[PDB]
Amino acid sequence: GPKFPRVKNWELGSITYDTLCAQSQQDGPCTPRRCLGSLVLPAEQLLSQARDFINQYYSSIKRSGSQAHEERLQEVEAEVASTGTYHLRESELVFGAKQAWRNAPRCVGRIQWGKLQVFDARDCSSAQEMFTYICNHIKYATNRGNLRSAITVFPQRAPGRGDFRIWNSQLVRYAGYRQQDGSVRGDPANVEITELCIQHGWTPGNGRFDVLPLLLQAPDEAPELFVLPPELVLEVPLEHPTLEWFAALGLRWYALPAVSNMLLEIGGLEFSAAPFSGWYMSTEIGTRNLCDPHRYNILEDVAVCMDLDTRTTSSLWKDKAAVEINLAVLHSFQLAKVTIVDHHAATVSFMKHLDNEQKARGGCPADWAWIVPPISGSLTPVFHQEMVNYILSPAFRYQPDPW
Amino acid sequence: KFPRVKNWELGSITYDTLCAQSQQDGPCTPRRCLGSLVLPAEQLLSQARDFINQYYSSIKRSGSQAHEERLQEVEAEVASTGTYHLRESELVFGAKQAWRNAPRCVGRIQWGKLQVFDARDCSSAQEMFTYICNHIKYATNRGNLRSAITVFPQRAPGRGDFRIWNSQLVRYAGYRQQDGSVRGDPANVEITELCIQHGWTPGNGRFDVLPLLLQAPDEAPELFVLPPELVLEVPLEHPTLEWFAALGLRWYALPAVSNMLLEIGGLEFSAAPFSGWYMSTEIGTRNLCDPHRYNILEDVAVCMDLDTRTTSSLWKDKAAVEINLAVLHSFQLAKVTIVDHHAATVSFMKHLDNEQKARGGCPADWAWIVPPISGSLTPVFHQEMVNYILSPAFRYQPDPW
Ligand code: HEM
Ligand code: HEM
Ligand SMILES: Cc1cc(N)nc(C[C@@H]2CNC[C@@H]2NCCNCCc2cccc(F)c2)c1
Ligand SMILES: Cc1cc(N)nc(C[C@@H]2CNC[C@@H]2NCCNCCc2cccc(F)c2)c1
Ligand SMILES: C[C@H](O)[C@H](O)[C@H]1CNc2nc(N)[nH]c(=O)c2N1
Ligand SMILES: C[C@H](O)[C@H](O)[C@H]1CNc2nc(N)[nH]c(=O)c2N1
Ligand SMILES: [Zn+2]
Repeated sequence: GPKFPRVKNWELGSITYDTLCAQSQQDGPCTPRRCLGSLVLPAEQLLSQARDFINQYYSSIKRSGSQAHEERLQEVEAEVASTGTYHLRESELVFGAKQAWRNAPRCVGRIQWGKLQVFDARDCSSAQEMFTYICNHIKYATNRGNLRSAITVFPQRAPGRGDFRIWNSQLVRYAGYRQQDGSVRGDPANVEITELCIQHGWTPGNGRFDVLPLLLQAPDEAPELFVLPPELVLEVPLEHPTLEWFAALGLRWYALPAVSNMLLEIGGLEFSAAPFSGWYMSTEIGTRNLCDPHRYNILEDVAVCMDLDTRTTSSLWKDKAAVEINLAVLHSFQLAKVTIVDHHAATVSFMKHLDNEQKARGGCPADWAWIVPPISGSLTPVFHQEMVNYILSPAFRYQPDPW
Repeated sequence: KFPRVKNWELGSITYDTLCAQSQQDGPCTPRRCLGSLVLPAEQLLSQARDFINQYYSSIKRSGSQAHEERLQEVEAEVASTGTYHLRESELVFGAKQAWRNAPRCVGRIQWGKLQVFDARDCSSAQEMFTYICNHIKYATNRGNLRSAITVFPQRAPGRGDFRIWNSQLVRYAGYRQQDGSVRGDPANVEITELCIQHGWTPGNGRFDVLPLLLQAPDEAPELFVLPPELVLEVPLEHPTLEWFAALGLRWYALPAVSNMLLEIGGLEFSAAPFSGWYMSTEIGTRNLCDPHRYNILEDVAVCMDLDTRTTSSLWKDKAAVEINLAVLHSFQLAKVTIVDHHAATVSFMKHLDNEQKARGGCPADWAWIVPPISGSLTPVFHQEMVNYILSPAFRYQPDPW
């Protein structure tokens, strides 16, 4: 075989070689001495990143080496020469946004990558206007439960000028209220953002599922607080298909997963606000959000209702309750006619995507620890699939909280 | 320099300083991570010196007379012969350290408790067999399982290796059928076929224990049947599901890995089988539910009368849990040592804390440490891990055929 990583599927016995990794222009955290694959967090410069991106764009429309390609390159360097930055054409932004999704190693939903609605909000000049754009995104994306993948792109970062930022990590989040006894009512993931919303004058609720308002920041201004109109935020009360008491627990989740604190980098340009959204894989809600010990932590409650023996690990009470909670999430979203995908169907699709990308680009960057679902890992085909992880650009990158 | 390591459930942070002790590169580079992939005198002398330094350090006698004179002996033997030999107590220390150092093992809380049988005076396949039988008897201990390793003679420059051809001491046959399907364990079709070719008369069951193919240097391997009385097995039944027992399922008590190489101070032990006890997910999830193994999920789901037509009924998940529960209940009933994945991962977290204090870190392979079901329900899911190769070490080796 070739001087490229060999990649094996242990269920099927099939082999591929990843040649796409040669295109990686950015170092990850691993070295020959030690693997750090499981850690959650990681003039001339701009111009070479820009050239690379324009080359990618022209290769994607099959015009590599043409005068249009050469003219665009010249236009970009003259823009940078005199202004220090450059700007993307509308179709370049569209291509770049889809490519950043395609390149995201942690996303199992990439079979959908070519179907992304790209809203261009590069004309936005105020917090109020960000709010309008965001409500529009939410309405389009939710589409009354027939969810449509989308991204809204606000103005890029500029030399010595402040950033557009959405302070919330998602467009929809539940409040976390720190109680006097030290415990938390609502989502403990969101204690800090809830605390900041109150400081900026939000009148807080007192429930387990209170939708947070948005803190939105335009360049060089304090952030401004905006409450989402409730009719815009689609939620799904959770019930179980056979266990009738489950509805009585008053659990719920929102329909729209919309990540809003990631930086979108395209050709050296940095879009510090570019919230994007798809639809849920059910285990995100049923396993992580509801059962993580540092989240809603409902496993014991549900096991008590199912009358399990919670005093001993070998009864597998945690496993049994987790399964029924995950089943409840699927059933309820299906009943409410809100788009959702189970972990079996999602991982099958990702395997198909792997085959697609092998043919199209000669590999696919994938982070095995994130792609493998948090329940039933080896019951899904991705557990048996070796994966190579590397950074490609355009990319979504985590960015530090602005506060 | 030193990697920051965070637990996302508790918010606690440590720094791994142990990784600086690594002398051997893994498969990753800054360009790409390959963490999910499954697979002369001076050089030997420095590995040997280092191991001896490790040894005298462990008994708190660094720089003592015994330490200086032992370094002399090693040097003299290598200068003269190009190799050397370990003393029994050194071998015992090195075997425990290789277990301690093994990144894919969730059972390492037990690392200091290991019975070491010195079999380096073995000169024939027949002798290998007696040693293996004794190991099995000792480790099994009527179901009260005890960790053990038996170390056969080291590799030598001149000649072929002592090798056990079987990947474990106890495996079930896999019989390829006219229709290309497999009866028994599909993971074992090749070794089954080798046994038949070396004169084994095969059974035709789903759980026929394989004979051993044992190899002394530069000889054809030899076939030995394990006396059935030595091989402890557990019939599988379910606490509430009566029909489960009638699936006729069983597994053997003793997990005993026999194809790995044990490397201690530059010396290589190509046959050095080791055994502990099972974590129940290995049997319940991987061996019985992998599609390329016994693949029983669908049969069981139908017995449970689940809706098999659609993934979103979570029929696979439901069936998998009940199979795992059956494994645990049946081992507990038969009074055979077993540990569930919640208990094992909780003890592994304790091991991590013990090692931080003892050594400043612990090499761990997240993809192998997190169990194949209910991953995020265990504490190890939320624990970042640093992977690297320390020596003494267990390592994979090519099949001898
Ligand atoms: C179409 C339906 C989609 C599904 C089912 C899906 C699925 C997932 C899942 C399960 C994760 C892991 C999330 C976690 O545990 O935190 C993830 C992460 C991610 N997804 Fe997708 N996704 C979808 C759409 C999208 C879209 C439209 C984008 C961007 C255009 C996207 C980009 C990403 C990125 C950048 C991550 C990593 C986020 C992080 O590091 O926190 N996904 N996705
Ligand atoms: C005492 C009870 C033990 C438990 C519960 C345990 C648990 C486990 C588990 C679950 C794995 C992953 C297995 C797989 O999926 O193939 C593993 C791997 C491993 N264990 Fe332990 N183990 C135990 C004893 C031992 C002992 C005594 C040794 C050596 C002296 C050992 C050395 C290893 C090694 C080298 C691996 C990686 C094997 C490979 O690469 O295939 N273990 N162990
Ligand atoms: C510290 C840090 C780093 C990082 N990369 N990330 C985070 C957000 C964490 C990751 N894990 C839980 C939480 N993120 C939860 C929100 N993720 C939904 C992803 C999703 C699903 C479907 C469609 C979409 F468009 C997006 C934190
Ligand atoms: C190709 C390859 C490489 C490698 N390093 N390894 C393998 C054996 C595979 C790994 N995964 C399934 C199968 N190994 C069989 C399971 N091994 C039992 C581990 C164990 C458990 C409890 C106590 C013990 F002492 C030992 C294959
Ligand atoms: C420590 C570990 O890397 C961390 O808990 C990861 C594991 N895999 C994950 N996978 C997904 N999809 N989402 C996550 O938040 C995590 N958390
Ligand atoms: C491709 C992937 O690395 C492979 O399926 C691994 C995943 N994790 C594992 N974990 C354990 N404990 N045992 C295994 O055999 C595997 N297989
Ligand atoms: Zn790595």
